[PDB]
Amino acid sequence: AYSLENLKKISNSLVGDQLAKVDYFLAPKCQIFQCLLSIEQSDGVELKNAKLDLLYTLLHLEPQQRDIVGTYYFDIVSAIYKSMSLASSFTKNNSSTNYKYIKLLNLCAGVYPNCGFPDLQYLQNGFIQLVNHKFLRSKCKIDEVVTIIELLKLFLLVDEKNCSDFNKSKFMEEEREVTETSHYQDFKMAESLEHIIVKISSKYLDQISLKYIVRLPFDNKGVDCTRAIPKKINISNMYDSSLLSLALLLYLRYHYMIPGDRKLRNDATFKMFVLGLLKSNDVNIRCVALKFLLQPYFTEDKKWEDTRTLEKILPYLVKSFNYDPLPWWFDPFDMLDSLIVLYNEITPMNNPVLTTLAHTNVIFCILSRFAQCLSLPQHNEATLKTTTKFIKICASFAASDEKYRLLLLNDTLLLNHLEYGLESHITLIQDFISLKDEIKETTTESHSMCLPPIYDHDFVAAWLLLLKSFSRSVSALRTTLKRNKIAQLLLQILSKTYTLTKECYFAGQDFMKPEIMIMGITLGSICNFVVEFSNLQSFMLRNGIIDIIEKMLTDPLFNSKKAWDDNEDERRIALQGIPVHEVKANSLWVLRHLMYNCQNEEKFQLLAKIPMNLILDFINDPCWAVQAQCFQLLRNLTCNSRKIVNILLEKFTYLFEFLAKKMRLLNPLDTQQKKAMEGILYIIVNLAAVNENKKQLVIEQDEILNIMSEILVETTTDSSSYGNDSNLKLACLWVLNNLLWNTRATVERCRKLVEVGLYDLVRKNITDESLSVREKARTLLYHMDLLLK
Amino acid sequence: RKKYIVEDQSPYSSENPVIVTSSYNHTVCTNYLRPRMQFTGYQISGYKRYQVTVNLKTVDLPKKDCTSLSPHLSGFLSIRGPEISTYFEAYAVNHKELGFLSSSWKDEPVLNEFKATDQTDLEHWINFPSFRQLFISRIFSQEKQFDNYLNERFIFMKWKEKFLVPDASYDGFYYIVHDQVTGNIQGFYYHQDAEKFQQLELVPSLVESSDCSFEFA
Amino acid sequence: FTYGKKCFTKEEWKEQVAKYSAMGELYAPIEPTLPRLLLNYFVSMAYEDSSIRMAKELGFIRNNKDIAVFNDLYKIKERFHIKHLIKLGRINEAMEEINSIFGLEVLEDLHFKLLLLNLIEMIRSHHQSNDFILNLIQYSQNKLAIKASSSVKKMQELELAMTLLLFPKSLQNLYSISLRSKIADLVNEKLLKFIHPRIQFEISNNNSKFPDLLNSDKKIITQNFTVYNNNLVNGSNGTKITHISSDQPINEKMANSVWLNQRAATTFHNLENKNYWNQTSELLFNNYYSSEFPYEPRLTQIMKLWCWCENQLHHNQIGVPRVEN
Repeated sequence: AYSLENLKKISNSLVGDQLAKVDYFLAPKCQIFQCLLSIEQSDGVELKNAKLDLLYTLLHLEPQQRDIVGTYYFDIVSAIYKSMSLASSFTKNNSSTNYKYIKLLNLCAGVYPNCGFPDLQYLQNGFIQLVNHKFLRSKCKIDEVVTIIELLKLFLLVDEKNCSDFNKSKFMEEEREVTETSHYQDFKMAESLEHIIVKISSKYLDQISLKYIVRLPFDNKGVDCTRAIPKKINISNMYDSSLLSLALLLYLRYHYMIPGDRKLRNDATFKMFVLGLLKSNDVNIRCVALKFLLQPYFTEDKKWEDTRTLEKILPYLVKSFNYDPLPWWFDPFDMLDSLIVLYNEITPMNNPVLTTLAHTNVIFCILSRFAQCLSLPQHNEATLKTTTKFIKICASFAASDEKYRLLLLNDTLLLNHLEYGLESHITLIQDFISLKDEIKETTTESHSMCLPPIYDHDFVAAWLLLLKSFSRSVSALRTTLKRNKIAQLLLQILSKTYTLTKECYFAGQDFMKPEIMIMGITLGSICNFVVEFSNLQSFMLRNGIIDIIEKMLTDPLFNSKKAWDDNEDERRIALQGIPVHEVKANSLWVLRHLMYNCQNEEKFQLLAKIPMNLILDFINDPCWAVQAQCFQLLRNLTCNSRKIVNILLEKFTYLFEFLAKKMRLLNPLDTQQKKAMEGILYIIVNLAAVNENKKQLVIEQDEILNIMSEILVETTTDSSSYGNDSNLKLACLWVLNNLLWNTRATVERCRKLVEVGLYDLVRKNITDESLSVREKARTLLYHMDLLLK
Repeated sequence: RKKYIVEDQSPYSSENPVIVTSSYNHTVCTNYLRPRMQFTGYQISGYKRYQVTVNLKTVDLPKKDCTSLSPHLSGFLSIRGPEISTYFEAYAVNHKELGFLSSSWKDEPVLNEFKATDQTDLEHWINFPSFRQLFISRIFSQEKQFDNYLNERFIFMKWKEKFLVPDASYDGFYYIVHDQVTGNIQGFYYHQDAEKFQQLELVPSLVESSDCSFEFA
Repeated sequence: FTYGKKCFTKEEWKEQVAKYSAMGELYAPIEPTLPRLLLNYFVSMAYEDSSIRMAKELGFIRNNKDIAVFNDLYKIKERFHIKHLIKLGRINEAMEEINSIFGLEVLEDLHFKLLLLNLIEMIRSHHQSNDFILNLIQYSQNKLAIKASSSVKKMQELELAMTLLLFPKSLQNLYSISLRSKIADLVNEKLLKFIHPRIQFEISNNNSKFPDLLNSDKKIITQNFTVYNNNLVNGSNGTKITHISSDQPINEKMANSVWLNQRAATTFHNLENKNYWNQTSELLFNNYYSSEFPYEPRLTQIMKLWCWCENQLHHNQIGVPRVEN
């Protein structure tokens, strides 16, 4: 508990002795921690090093010994985070003191990652100054080199709390929020990392060698569509390898946020350097090369149509599955699944990754591994996670290919496991709701709103994604997925998750986010069974899906236009952070599908249960998906009905002004906003096709005709707004056709359409590039010519 | 006053966003191949005529490369003579990787029901004046020069019946040609141990002035 | 008692040797690469006097400053002292020397072997009447039990040692003295492998004239040992898909985690259960060469090749005259 010599004696005694280490955590010997945790200036370099060494040795326990020790271990860890001040004097400490301190910090961050660490900025400034003064100028020591390596590891461990935008693409890489006071230091950090990378990697560039043939010498670098990558580049220096790997990973984190030209990622020699690094002997180097080469596909535009680079990188990504010690920051499952989803969602009907994997026998191996994982006799957490990953990747296979849908459904034992998973989750939820009061009473005193999530959530989410992928085909919906058990399980999951949200909000936000996500996915999978020409629509309607949708849509949690009661302030505070937009979008999706190609009897039943004000509560929702689904639901509702059109007119008349403002302000380059625009135009069609009164009312408005003219004047060269879109052109032509079709006011309307200048546009569209627009325009012109006599 | 205008707080922007994903979704339809169009007509077997009715359910024709094996059309077909209704799927001929002669197709279980010998395909296609005017070792050479099969008057396709629609089918298939400007369907049935060159010809039937849609999640 | 497949006379074998004797000289009847192999052997075996004289002769040492820098760089005296202390049966002092000189990271499964050899040394020192057995049972329970628990081979080794203590034929094997030398050699090799990166850094950063005796330039050494396996996700299978053979739910075929709570503030990733693929793939080749080939003396492995080649030629009935002297 004193006496540097005695400190070293205790260290020598303790090295490797878990029993003795545990013995120093009990009543009489705890006094040593009051001396270890108090390191102040002017103690002495040797004494500080001895204290840090002894403290690191003492804290180096296994989990089955931390269980014996208890919460005193974590009190000591928190004391190290809080009541120590070696980070404030990082620039004045000694090198060995800094190294030992950072090593202890890595141990603490590994054993207790939730405790808040308050001195990250001091460490970042120390790293920046150390790199800028010592490392780059070559006047550095072994202690400083190992210190900067440990600092790079510590910086890589940070969770980093990136931003959340609900309107961004769901399959691109998420980036981190940045302010100005942090922006200056971020720029400095990125500059330091880039300088380290350049300095270390500029010693091996002369090792790049490639011989190739161009079909129509050196010092030209003409064309690189070869599929052959340069010879291997090997870094013999181990410290250089560690620095290059860690610095390049952190630079990946930092480099798309720094403005500039002639970036390192867009270089011509560095890309070949990394391609050669793909063949290295060091697994860290290989994985970092994979990350660096695959990032642009998710963080860049138009990069996805560069399939030659993918075709030359894929063999090594497939090889990376087989190496035993993999780093913690590399998951080949996630990388492969991300690529497959990228191509599934940008260009369907053509998946380069799937064709490359299918021609070279890899998909069959993956499916064999999936079956073997499902068939194991004993499972644990590792096997459950591996099975979850396999289910996700198989869902990504089957998402957009009937070939793989039928191939996976030819197993006859897969739906059994799907139903087993759903049943197990339902059982867990029922038990939790039954024990709610006792669980609250027991865990309310310290675990107020911090409770772990149910362990089965990832498994059941993967099963629900797979089902959502299967249910996308009519052959499956009518032959093999025609089981009432699946519909029962989906409805039960919806009901149970909503009840859990209503009653068990005391469990916090970690417990409830997976339940909200499961609710979203199960709605997304129900909205396929609900569509017409599917045998389970009657089952879903008999078993009350509209009632569940109504409960979910009148809730103040999902519907912001509703006010919280006075008993629900606790719920308001507890659940305020969770984002719920997928749930709303999919609820409106289901309603839209229920209203497809139905009669006014069904329409009036749904409007009796869910009124029209409730549907209009979402018309101005900040999320684009909710707006799009509301507009498409309005289209399906107004389709072939005069009563509902009158109701919608009564709810507003400035309806045409509202639609004109929406049409002018929406951005046609967004998929959801373009869907909303199509919905608006076809609402106009369905409104015009009702009566002579409605035809007159639509022709009176001038903004509508201005928008129609602006859409119809677009051509191949003039494509600034609306993108010269055949769907919008056909919608406008349909509006005009309904205005002219069905006999005195019709001729006046024709004359008005001629004077406004739409006759010229219809005659101009006869020479279009799309046959549908050409034929519709010529028929409309013929009818106008007939009525113009 | 004007509630839905004064209360508009949706965030409107105008800048070129993250990657433009609005296009390349090749869900192309046709004026007469919409997902709700109806056709009626007759099928002539020997010297007897039966009434037939076709209702289209889904349609998604590819505008570009298409390595996927999802059906291009789908619908219900009802034949009277009692009434037999069957669910059918259809693949369109787009001159690349889905050419005329059945050799050029893939070797997949999905595509193995639409297949016959190239000589049979020739002697069955040659009865269409559209096929004749559009022009077995010469078609393979001259088909590669054709472009933009969707921007043409006639579209050729193959129809195959999978099962019966009320609580799920004869094992032949139809050669079909569709006229894009008048919406006429003309086809021939083929099976190995069947009759020869059974007729089929349909006209649009055509509500039908207002639109309503769906979309698979 | 005849060769048959081939039989070389002395002149024929001399012709065979002379056919390729030039390759060894042009890659660098004379072997020019022998002095460097000798210096590598002397340094890696911690032979200090011969090491210094050989370095002087090769030309890497010019004065006492050079001698001191060489000894400091390669830790020859420290490694020799530790090896001697192990060879004298004083293992507590050897471990104290290791911890004080190289650091607390070297010993934190050679430590288990050192503890076992210390127990055997105490047994031998007493033998050269029950309370003694009780004290050694307490020592074994305090130090060796938990280390040996995470294996079965260590269990059998403790069982052997405890039988040996109980006695008043592997027992006469472990009671011998060759085990001391074997463990000393293992410790020396591990110390070289541990201090190699520092030597690389001092040779590169500081523009030193002393050579990297390990790892001739145009090769690679990796400090990490990895295992590659073909029979996993790859294309080496057929085009055949195996089907599910289990009709029992996964939740019937199934803790070690601790739920902790927070006390802006920085949080870190939770690395709990992030090697699931590596723990599961073995339910469904390695870099020996570059990883751990170069950490032995080179002459030892050349001699192993020589013996293996001789025995293989004999096994295949080819007659070659062995080396004389």
